[PDB]
Amino acid sequence: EAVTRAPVVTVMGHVDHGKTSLLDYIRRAKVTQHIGAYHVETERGMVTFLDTPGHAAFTAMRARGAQATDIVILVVAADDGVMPQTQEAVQHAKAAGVPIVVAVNKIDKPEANPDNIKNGLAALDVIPEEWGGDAPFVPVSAKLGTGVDELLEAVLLQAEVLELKATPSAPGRGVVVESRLDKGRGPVATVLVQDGTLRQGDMVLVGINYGRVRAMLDENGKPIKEAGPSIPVEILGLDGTPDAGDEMTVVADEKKAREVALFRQGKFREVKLARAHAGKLENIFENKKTLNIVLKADVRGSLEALQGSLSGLGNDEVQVRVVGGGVGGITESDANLALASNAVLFGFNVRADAGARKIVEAEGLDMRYYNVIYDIIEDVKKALTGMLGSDLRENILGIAEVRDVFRSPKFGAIAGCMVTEGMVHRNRPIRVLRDDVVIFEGELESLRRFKDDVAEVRAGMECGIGVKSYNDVKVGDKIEVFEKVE
Ligand SMILES: Nc1nc2c(ncn2[C@@H]2O[C@H](COP(=O)(O)OP(=O)(O)O)[C@@H](O)[C@H]2O)c(=O)[nH]1
Repeated sequence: EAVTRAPVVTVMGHVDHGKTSLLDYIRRAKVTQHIGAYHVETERGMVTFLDTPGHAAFTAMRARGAQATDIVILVVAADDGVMPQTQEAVQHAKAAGVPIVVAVNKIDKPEANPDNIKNGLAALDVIPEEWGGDAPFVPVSAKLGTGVDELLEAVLLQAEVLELKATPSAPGRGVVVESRLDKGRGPVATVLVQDGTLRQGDMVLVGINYGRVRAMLDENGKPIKEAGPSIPVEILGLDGTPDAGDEMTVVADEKKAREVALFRQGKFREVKLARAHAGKLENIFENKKTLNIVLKADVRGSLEALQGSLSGLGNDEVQVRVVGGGVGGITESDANLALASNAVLFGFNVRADAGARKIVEAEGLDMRYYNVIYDIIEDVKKALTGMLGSDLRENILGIAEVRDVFRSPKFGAIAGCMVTEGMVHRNRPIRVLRDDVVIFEGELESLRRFKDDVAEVRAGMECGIGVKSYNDVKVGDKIEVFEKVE
């Protein structure tokens, strides 16, 4: 007993390219409210969609050890194709080998030629199915509606090539898409069943949480008694809100459920400490392994130069291959990608965000900032040969956030600020960063509070700061102060 269950499609692409519009058009044109997933049936078969644009949540639920997605559809606007963020989607979908279907969206415009997309995307191992072929190219239009049926046909044709094996008789097993709390009904989950069946009444374990399905809502808001092999449902009964990547399984009784939950929490507690020591760049050589890196530069040119330089490294003892690469700060999505791929973070003139910081703290993965290009490559080659491993170089002691700017016309750029980390003192170099990208690098000019010139400010104390031979310090910047460790 075995049948083809369903394909699961995730929509990814650049911002403002039509992900939400394409996602909504199929839902509103095939047959309110949203739960996190839905499904539509065609003549050849039925396919399910996760109504959440990807490249962010696609990896978030993958780093926990679950792969609900088996088809990824890229959307690129005909007008202006392939943005420095479609490449990020390509790398995210290539880290976990999944079929990709490309669908140009904005073809209902004068300047909407698709051939520049076809050959520009061709140099990404996404060559079209007319010259070589590993991915189709169907033109759709979310607003007008043309070409969608061909898109569904292409998705189904790509899917039928894969395994598509499931048994709609075994005890249910699946993954949770999203969870939410409500004063009525308490905690609510949006589990996606993958194999078996989830008839109402079963004893359900989801990660740490456990319970039973006292109520079940379908995707359209109507209660149902049974769940298919790949039909998303919304269950009630768990004792706490689950995460977005846990596994839902059917067990026998509550005692076994509690034993498994305690074992799972113990294992999760134990796993975290291993990455905090075995995941560092100084321990990769010790214990091929194809060392992976994630790079976040500040300017595209430096990123291209660094990728070109890091090309010819690694012959027989460990190899190097970048799995990321983008312009901007270290987004939490990049940290999730590195965690799922067991890579290491490299930050060129960029700082991690709050979410990136908390993900780094939880996963305990290596994360280092670098100032000059050649230090990155020298550290990479030194770690490849595995000779030395220590911090040094620089250590940030004190970060201050500007509040307001009152630059006086008497050749001054005095900016008010409040210290949010560490302490700031006079005779150290400073570093002004806006939008997590550094803009200036130099010393100070004045750090008085009102007129005292304290030359040392404790954390949490408002003061005024002055940058030497620099201006245009807007509101919302940060000043970090560091030491060139010798
Ligand atoms: N002319 C045209 N415009 C489109 C089409 N699809 C989307 N758009 C435009 O895209 C905008 C919506 O962008 P949206 O999908 O929300 O961005 P996203 O969520 O980041 O993918 C709308 O204002 C539409 O004008 C299309 O097929 N034709």
